[PDB]
Amino acid sequence: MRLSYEALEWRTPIENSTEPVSLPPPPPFFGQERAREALELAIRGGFHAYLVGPPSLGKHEALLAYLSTQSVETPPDLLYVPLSERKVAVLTLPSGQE
Amino acid sequence: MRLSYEALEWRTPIENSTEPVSLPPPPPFFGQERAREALELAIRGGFHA
Amino acid sequence: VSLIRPGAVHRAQGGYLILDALSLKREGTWEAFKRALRNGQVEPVTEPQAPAGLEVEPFPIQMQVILVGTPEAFEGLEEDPAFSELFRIRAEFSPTLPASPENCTALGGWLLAQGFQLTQGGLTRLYDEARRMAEQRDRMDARLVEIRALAEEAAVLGGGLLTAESVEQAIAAREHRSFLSEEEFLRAVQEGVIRLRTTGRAVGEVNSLVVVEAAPYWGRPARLTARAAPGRDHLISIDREAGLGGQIFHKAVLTLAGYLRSRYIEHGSLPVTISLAFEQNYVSIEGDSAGLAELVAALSAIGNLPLRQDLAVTGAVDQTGKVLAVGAINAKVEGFFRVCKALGLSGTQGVILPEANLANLTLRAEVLEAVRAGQFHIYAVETAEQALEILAGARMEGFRGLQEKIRAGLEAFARLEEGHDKEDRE
Amino acid sequence: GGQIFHKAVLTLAGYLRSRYIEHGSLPVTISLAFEQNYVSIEGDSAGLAELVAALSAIGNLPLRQDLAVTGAVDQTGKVLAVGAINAKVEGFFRVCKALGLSGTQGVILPEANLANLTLRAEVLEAVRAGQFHIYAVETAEQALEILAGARMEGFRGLQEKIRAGLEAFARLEEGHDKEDRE
Amino acid sequence: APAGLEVEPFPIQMQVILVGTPEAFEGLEEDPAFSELFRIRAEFSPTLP
Ligand SMILES: *[B]([O])([O])[C]([C][C]([C])[C])[N]C(=O)[C]([C]C1=[C][C]=[C][C]=[C]1)[N]C(=O)C1=[C]N=[C][C]=N1
Ligand SMILES: *[B]([O])([O])[C]([C][C]([C])[C])[N]C(=O)[C]([C]C1=[C][C]=[C][C]=[C]1)[N]C(=O)C1=[C]N=[C][C]=N1
Repeated sequence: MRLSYEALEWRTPIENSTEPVSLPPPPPFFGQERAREALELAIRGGFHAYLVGPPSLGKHEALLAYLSTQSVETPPDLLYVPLSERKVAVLTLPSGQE
Repeated sequence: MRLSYEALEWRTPIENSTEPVSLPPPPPFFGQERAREALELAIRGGFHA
Repeated sequence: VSLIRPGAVHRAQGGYLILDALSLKREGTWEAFKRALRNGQVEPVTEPQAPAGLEVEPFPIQMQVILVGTPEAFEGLEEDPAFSELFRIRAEFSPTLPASPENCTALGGWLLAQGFQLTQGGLTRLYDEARRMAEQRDRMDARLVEIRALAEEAAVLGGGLLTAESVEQAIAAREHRSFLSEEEFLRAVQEGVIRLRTTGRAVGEVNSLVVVEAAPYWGRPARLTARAAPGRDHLISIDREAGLGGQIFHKAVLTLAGYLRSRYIEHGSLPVTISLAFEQNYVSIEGDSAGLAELVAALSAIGNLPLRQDLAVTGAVDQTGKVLAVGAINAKVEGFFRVCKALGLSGTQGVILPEANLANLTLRAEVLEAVRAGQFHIYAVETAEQALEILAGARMEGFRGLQEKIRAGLEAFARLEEGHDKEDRE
Repeated sequence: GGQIFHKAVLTLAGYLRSRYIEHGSLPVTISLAFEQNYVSIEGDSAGLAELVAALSAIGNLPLRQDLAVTGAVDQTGKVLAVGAINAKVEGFFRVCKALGLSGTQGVILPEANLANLTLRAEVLEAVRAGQFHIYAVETAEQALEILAGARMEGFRGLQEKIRAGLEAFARLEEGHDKEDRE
Repeated sequence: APAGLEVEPFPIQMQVILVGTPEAFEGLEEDPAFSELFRIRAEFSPTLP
């Protein structure tokens, strides 16, 4: 069938283009609700997750942005303390006490 | 088709050849505007080319 | 004790550790890391030169390690049964995003947060270019770094502001920076070195569309020709039986053979042999593109049917005759349009493409403008019969039909073959 | 023979088949060979030369030996462009000059390569003087018409001579099979 | 080096440009990381008008 221009036209029309745009930043993993929900489940449950996607997509940057806005109970101060000149163990202290 | 000399002749004719030529140096990447524009864009933007 | 250096595990305690699967497997540390995750404890790596070494207590692991990378890095590790239970959660990133006004607004906000200054038209053109980069009309490309790079080029070409003109210039420059091969091809076509019939009609030949393997984003027509000779049923694709045809191309010749057999049975077999070959050698086949092109060329050769040479033909075909979708349809259409424009549009050039690829048609501004002006004609087909009807400009059924012409050609070839065997047993 | 040369024999076979069908197949076998061994083939050059030689052998057609023939050909019969056309033309001109130009030597080259013709001063001077004749052709029919010096169509045509030769070969083959089943 | 100096990494404010035949570049273009580093391709035409 001989396609017409209207059926072939795909660029969204522009009614005004001389003004700057002011839009709020989008939520991380925008348009990718599957991965966002996977990260939400892995964060709530504490499970180990893994990110899969095509190369050069922004997975690392988006994941870092999403993890930055997260909030968790402050981790305890973990540090090595020597029981002797040969024996050293792991010490757990409340955050800020180290 | 039997080609004639005129159709086969390709050397540009010379009307005077006993005088030296004095021409200004050409711009870099002359006759290669694609590469020159690529370098211009990479230099203005600071990208690695 | 003070010489113990903190690694990734120590600094990620109580939080999230982000690792790359390909780099993790490249260093060969997967086994030790997996054992540490299994035990929940780990000790710092010690040199083999230690005389006695410190009695380091294993460090408890309270983190949530996250592996980020391409899937191909993960089929290098998913076979391990211990990897399955450690990573119960799989986060898969879609290669595309839904092309919606909300998604366009989100992309604009992301670009503004990235540091670029955009306009409404510039954002619209970025959205359109992302959709085209995803190759689908209603799905934008999810590769945000590619769009960011294009936005950077647009900012440089526009002084920082991402107006529609600046982004259009950026896209044009990106196309032109890799246009040398296509420029040489167009020069050869204009000079007559590579002769492509983009006007008039010819028998047994069609302008098949190919995408160059050296750069799988530039399309160009390839003058495929088919010649029909009486003999055994085997179909010859001369460009394959020279080391060029691939495993995917192996299925193509059998597919056309099966369709030609099952579709035309008034003798016990096909009384013809078909020789398929492109005019040039830059068409080393990897994939089922052309397809429909080879089928219509072979049918025209069988029936002595002058195919309209101004219409290029692409798209895979099955043994049922249904035309299947092919990739990089936009590249093929744009390449054929470029070739036709180089020789001058006559108002009748066009491309025969499957209706399946209609959802992948994201043609550039010039092609759509030509279609609107009537200088170019995009045709969408479902079965090979429609494509051949368009090429020959007549109906299959009825008198003066294409099917009856092909049947008469096959009958004549069978008569000549039986005359040969008559002389054989005389 | 090389991989590029491999599809050349199939190309000539396909053209010879599809172009001449008044029997169910080609009743002849064609033996293509250069007399010398310095022609280890890598590419589709010659081409048209092989096709016209095979057609002349089929039809018993005396080809003008003073005209060299080059250029690849397709199964449609269109003559394809080739590289180093200048080198081939200059080499043939050198050979003809070594034996002495008779005013009729020339080269059969595709018209597609006309944009690549950058012949040296001596060759162009010879062409201007009429001692050398560069011919540009589109299809193999034109090249063989130039070689044989007569038209394909019409009575005393080249096409009818080739058809008569094929018919005679088929008659001899059917005589052989007649003696076979006697 | 027994201990080696604690050299701070040197900041990179350069624009690297790779020059060579294409055949050298199909030895590196397959790397996905090479694509986004070198966003600008400058191709030299084998001929000039
Ligand atoms: B196709 O696009 O499926 C087509 C099929 C053939 C029957 C006409 N083949 C090609 O376009 C080939 C194979 C290919 C390679 C990479 C991506 C897609 C397809 N490529 C070329 O045309 C080619 C190959 N080498 C050099 C130049 N051009
Ligand atoms: B050709 O130029 O395509 C021709 C085709 C053949 C059917 C007559 N063959 C050659 O000229 C060959 C192959 C070749 C090599 C290098 C560049 C181009 C073509 N070469 C020779 O004639 C040759 C080979 N070895 C020694 C001497 N000459």
